[PDB]
Amino acid sequence: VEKRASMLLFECAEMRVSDLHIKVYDAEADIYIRKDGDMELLRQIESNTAHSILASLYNNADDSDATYKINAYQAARIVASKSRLALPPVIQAVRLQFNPLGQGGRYLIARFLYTDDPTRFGFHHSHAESFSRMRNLPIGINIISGPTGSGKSTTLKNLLELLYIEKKKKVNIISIEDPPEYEIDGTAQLPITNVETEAQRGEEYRKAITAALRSDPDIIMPGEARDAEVINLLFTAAMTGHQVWTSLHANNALAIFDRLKDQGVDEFKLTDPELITGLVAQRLVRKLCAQCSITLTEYIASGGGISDTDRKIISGHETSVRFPNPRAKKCCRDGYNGRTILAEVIEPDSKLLRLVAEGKREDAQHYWLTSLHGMALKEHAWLKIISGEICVMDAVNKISGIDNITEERKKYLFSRDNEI
Amino acid sequence: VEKRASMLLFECAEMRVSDLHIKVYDAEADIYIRKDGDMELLRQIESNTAHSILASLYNNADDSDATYKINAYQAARIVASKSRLALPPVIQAVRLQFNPLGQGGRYLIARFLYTDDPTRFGFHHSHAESFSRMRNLPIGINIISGPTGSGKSTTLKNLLELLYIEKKKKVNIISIEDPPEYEIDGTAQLPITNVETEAQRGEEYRKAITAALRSDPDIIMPGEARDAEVINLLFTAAMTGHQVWTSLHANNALAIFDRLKDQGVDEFKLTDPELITGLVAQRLVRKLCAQCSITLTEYIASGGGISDTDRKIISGHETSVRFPNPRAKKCCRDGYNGRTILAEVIEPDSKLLRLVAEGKREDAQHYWLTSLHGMALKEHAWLKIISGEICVMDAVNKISGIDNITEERKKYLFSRDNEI
Ligand SMILES: Nc1ncnc2c1ncn2[C@@H]1O[C@H](COP(=O)(O)OP(=O)(O)O)[C@@H](O)[C@H]1O
Ligand SMILES: Nc1ncnc2c1ncn2[C@@H]1O[C@H](COP(=O)(O)OP(=O)(O)O)[C@@H](O)[C@H]1O
Ligand SMILES: [Mg+2]
Ligand SMILES: [Mg+2]
Ligand SMILES: [Zn+2]
Ligand SMILES: [Zn+2]
Repeated sequence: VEKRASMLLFECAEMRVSDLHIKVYDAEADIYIRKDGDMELLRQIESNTAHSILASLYNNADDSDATYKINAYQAARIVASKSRLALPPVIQAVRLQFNPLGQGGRYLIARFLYTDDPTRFGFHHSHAESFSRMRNLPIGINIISGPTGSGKSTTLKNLLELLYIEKKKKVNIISIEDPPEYEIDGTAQLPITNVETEAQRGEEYRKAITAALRSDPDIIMPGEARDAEVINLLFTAAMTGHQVWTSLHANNALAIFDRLKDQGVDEFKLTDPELITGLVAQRLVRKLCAQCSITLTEYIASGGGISDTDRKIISGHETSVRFPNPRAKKCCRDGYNGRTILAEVIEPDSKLLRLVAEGKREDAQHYWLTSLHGMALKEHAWLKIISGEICVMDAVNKISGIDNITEERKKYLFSRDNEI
Repeated sequence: VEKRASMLLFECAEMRVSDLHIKVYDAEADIYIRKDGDMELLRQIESNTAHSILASLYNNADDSDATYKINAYQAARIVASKSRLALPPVIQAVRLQFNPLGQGGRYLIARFLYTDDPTRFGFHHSHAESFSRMRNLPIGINIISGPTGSGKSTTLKNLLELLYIEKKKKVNIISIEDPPEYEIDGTAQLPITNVETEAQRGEEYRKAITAALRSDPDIIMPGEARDAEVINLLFTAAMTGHQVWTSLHANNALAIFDRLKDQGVDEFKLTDPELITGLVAQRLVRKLCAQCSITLTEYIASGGGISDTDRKIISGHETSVRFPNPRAKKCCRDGYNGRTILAEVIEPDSKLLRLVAEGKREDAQHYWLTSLHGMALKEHAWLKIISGEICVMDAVNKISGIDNITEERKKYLFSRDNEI
């Protein structure tokens, strides 16, 4: 049934969910949507209809042949206005993955791609100053780290839009992205055209990187650093006299070096402070509605209670924190509004990189937090909890270790933010 | 349309731009030129005409077959008086790169090659004395480092012209260059003739290097050190009893060793101070017009303002600095005249190389700046800012870290230059 798939994709585009999960059991099938990170239950339908939608989704993709069969792992992709019937204009590509599930069941996951105040998107002012400092530098490599849900592409787009204006259009910027999802002024995104099979995608990505290096690159923005060859090419370009802005998957701002050593980057490449200009780690959390703004007493009287760690976090400022209001008001659909970025930005020095390269993780963290006046993800999350922008539960679900901050550090951060 | 291409190349030769960029969108195409490093907007035309010029440029190259197709990365080269119709005599070769850009768009970059007081080309007198000292030495390897825009080939040409006169024509000099772009007296440039495909160019370069080594080389000037095999051959020739002058791509004068270790040079080759005779890092900046010479007060009254870091740099000498005059006077076309070299020259010792090999970057830099009386790029840029030759904005765009110089170092440099 193509009509059911059309309405399902229309609903997914209208509510702007990220990924769509369909689990088909022997009796009934469940539909889940990943909207703003959290997963919600959309609908529950019969198994035969869901099997029909899954077959229609697989048959309409660009992976024709290797027909739809149960108990098989199958990957596919649907391109808008290119793959048979048309798609909503907000969606460019849908990546489909089919997994077996039990006996007589299926598991489909569709990852949608969307076409889609400039100074701060929830950043701290220290992060903005650090961003300006790294934008002023003409030579170096910058790595943006975080999960797939965080706003890395938007951050890079905004940084390059600011940098193009700041340079008075006297510099050339070249970006390499396999999907040209975000339009950036004066950047000339280079797509990957002859992708062919999935195994040949990396070779064409390397070819695009080398072609961009044979150009006048100056500033380079690859979409993602995935394998060792692309990272080696980027590090070679960084020691040549080019500026590189890249995205990486990592758990921490200081854990970027672990990923680079996993890929194969040598120690003398990571030792230079002039090369590795900046490291950014990002997470996205939900912003509480500023109009409802119920307090801790109202949340306790309504129902529910906080745990011991949440109480320990709250204990510094009781009345300053706010909690979500599930009253279904007209101002907020669910009370969670949009989303904010919690981030940490590090500008390395010689001593910090020497401490990192020697394996002294605790010493390097102490040097960054004390001598360099740094701020981690947990401290920014605690500050946003105290300010009342976000809830404690979402922060402790996204970031761990908020309760481990000492009282002296909390007082120092509060005094530093109140003085400025 | 071949006529439009002919006038475009005539304009590019007449204004002597370095590279030419053409970006073709769905509606209109933009033409950019890289003149004196900065990029300027030449013209805006329609998409069909620009596509016609791009097709005519690709078809007239030496890469016939593999016809001009959209969404494909294509490399080509045009040789003057050899590739079908003739070219201006000032241009030898034009390297063409074609990249996809969006849907129904293209991106062409053409890199022109040109045919093209002897003691200083903007150098400091310490750099001239160091150059004389390295020219007097009969055995060693010298590496010139910098970006592709800096004047490395001209510096090597001038150094070899001075050295041939200083040696009273009692020595043999052999140079290896793939383009024989610069004519040097008594040097006998060896070109690469049977280049065939682009992948076979390195093998013929190695063959030319080995043929030059089978000659009486004495002093050798390869065009560029690109791969590990050529660098290994040059290091083998340096330990044999030959003098090597080479060009390398690097970010810093002391960062040459990082590139050499990346290529595969062992530690005992880099430890010897008698082998690595000198290291030079070069940048090119724009020279302010000496006739207009407006001050800081005139620049402030005309419009615009300097930032906090620029004010911190200026604060030592307010009236000594000068700013560009955009009055469109008859003496200067744009107020930026020609270009000057900001460079750093290091003559290594045993202790400095031992500190570099042990990974002590800060200790090696301190030893070079204090014990060896060295001068970095930032200090030379600051001295040229104070003298009034160049503007602070161009220097801070080209070189970072000018504001990090301490007041004691600034006073020491000013007193040292005023005493001599
Ligand atoms: N303040 C915000 N900052 C970043 N992203 C936001 C923000 N608010 C909403 N979003 C949404 O987060 C989503 C994910 O960001 P994205 O640019 O796609 O990064 P990534 O490529 O790593 O997934 C975006 O679609 C964006 O619309
Ligand atoms: N004082 C100067 N020193 C060096 N180059 C200069 C100077 N003034 C103008 N130029 C120009 O800089 C351009 C680049 O120098 P070049 O010899 O080509 O080095 P490279 O081979 O690394 O590009 C030259 O074409 C030269 O005409
Ligand atoms: Mg992304
Ligand atoms: Mg050269
Ligand atoms: Zn509300
Ligand atoms: Zn003038």
